[PDB]
Amino acid sequence: MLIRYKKSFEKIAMGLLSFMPNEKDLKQLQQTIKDYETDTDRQLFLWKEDEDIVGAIGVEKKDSEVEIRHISVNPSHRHQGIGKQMMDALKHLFKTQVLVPNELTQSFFERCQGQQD
Ligand SMILES: CC(C)(COP(=O)(O)OP(=O)(O)OC[C@H]1O[C@@H](n2cnc3c(N)ncnc32)[C@H](O)[C@@H]1OP(=O)(O)O)[C@@H](O)C(=O)NCCC(=O)NCCS
Ligand code: NA
Repeated sequence: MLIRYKKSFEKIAMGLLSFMPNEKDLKQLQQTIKDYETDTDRQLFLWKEDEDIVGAIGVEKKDSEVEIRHISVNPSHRHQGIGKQMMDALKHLFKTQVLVPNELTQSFFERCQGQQD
């Protein structure tokens, strides 16, 4: 299930975001979360599997498009389709807009975009 980010989950959200190649230290991560909390165009979501929070997906709303800026799955919960599940849910949630990657999420985005349903 795709849930909205909440401050209760700041620790785990920072845990998951750290697996992104552009997030290399605690200060960078703290700034990213602050940016998600305070910029209205930037929205962070988390993925729940039963109780455990194991995925994070972060976007920027940009008129007709929604740009995926961060995507991460807890290493232990990878290779189970969660990463795609998250993007698919986000496509459903932002159905009025065009979902697009930035340079950092392009490769996994295209991999998923190339699949059959
Ligand atoms: C990308 C990521 C979110 C995928 O999570 P996942 O839950 O394993 O995704 P899915 O199960 O839907 O798909 C897994 C497949 O995606 C592909 N894939 C994984 N990482 C990829 C990447 N960086 N670029 C392109 N394709 C990728 C692989 O083919 C993989 O197949 P395998 O499981 O047989 O090796 C995860 O690897 C991750 O958290 N990476 C660290 C953060 C990151 O680099 N994000 C940017 C992605 S461009
Ligand atoms: Na925000």
